[PDB]
Amino acid sequence: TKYKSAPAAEKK
Amino acid sequence: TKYKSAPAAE
Amino acid sequence: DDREDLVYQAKLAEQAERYDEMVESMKKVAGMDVELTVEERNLLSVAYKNVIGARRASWRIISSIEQKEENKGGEDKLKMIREYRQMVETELKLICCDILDVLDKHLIPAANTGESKVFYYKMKGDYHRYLAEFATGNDRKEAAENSLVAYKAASDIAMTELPPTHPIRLGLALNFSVFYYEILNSPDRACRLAKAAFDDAIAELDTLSEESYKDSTLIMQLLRDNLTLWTSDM
Amino acid sequence: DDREDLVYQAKLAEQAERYDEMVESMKKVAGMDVELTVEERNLLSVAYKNVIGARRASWRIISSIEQKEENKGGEDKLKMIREYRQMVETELKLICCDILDVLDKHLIPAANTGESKVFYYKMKGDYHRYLAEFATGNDRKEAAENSLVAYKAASDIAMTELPPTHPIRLGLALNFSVFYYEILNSPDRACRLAKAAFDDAIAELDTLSEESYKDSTLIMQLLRDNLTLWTSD
Ligand SMILES: [Br-]
Ligand code: NA
Repeated sequence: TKYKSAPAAEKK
Repeated sequence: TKYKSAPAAE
Repeated sequence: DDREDLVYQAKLAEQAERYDEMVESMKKVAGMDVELTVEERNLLSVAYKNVIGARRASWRIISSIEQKEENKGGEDKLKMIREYRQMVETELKLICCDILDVLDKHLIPAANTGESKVFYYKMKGDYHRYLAEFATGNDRKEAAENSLVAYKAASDIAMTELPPTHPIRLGLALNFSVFYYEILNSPDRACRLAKAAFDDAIAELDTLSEESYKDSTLIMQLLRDNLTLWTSDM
Repeated sequence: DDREDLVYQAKLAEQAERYDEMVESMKKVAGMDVELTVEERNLLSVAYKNVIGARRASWRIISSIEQKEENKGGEDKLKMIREYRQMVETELKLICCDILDVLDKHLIPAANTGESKVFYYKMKGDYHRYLAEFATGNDRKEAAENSLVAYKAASDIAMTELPPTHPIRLGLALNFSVFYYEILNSPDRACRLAKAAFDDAIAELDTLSEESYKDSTLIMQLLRDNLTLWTSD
């Protein structure tokens, strides 16, 4: 089981 | 402008 | 200007999706020893995240193939699977230790602002967790200890310095909750910390800035989505 | 087993999406005199397509960033972008010159079956076309002529040997039509060819096998999607 972690912040 | 070409077989 | 040139090369590398060149350009900027701007902190993270991500995605795939051919009993193949995993594992070890060192040497000592201090102590925790994922036994236990004291240090600062609507604090919570669930196999804790960070945010959702809006809402979505899956299995 | 051991390493590399390691594994199997089976041929194509594909995407994005920064007039940046583009162009040259070399030296001679011969001649045109993309002046025209004689050779064989429904022939027709459009700036031919290859398939849709069904219908759908796009604003 893989669970979503903190993603890549949007530009600005 | 880029267009779809022959993809690698499944 | 030599610093600005490197940041530009990293951006070209990002859109080109050549993330190896991205870490290198942004590694030189970290070594510069000046505290990174919010743009530079993001670029460094996006760079080292993609490069470590790619290797992990592979590790999980070949790991599942190892479990498949474990049952098939094809001993001749099982040897190659392990050799391929141990090849990918050494790479995960290198990339993690690369960023953990430059964090400890340049970034963490330099970082004075509450936000920066948290961002890095979180980052340290993440790459110690990534070491723990593939690590085996007393190797894993050391990586878990390192991971927790990093997140704990990040959390103790985040509690006073940052508000609960702040993307960095929520992101920390999510990763620290994922840490508890996967590494420490303590779902009761993972669900408390997730539900805590979430409920604290919605309480003061009226304070959330339009700038940080999209970043934090997605992180909150990923909290409540993980909370749903973890509670339904109990 | 030496070749079977390599094929498996390539298959692991495919699923792991480590395509740099896939070309190497399948490069050694190609270096061996013995003709590659349909599986092995596919694994090679997959491997070398992904490795070049990645650079081609990178080239097109930086090439479009250059285009933007031309208008801005940032001379300091334009030098940094041009130098980065060149770095990728050299990579696209090396990887193209690899597959073309191992095609001419090992595979094209070894290839004795009609199906193999077309696939390797098609493959040659494709990687001389990819050269022709970022190529300039005389270098481009030479890459185009190399691609045409390759595609023309493949086409001459495909007409008699393979049926119109076969995925390898439809794939050639599709790649040859893209060539006439992008490289040779002959769009009225590109469409004429893509449609011809489509009509010849649907005429003999009964002949098509349930095995090679999905592969062909997908390429048939792409041919049509292109034909629509080239004939509507
Ligand atoms: Br044109
Ligand atoms: Na298109």
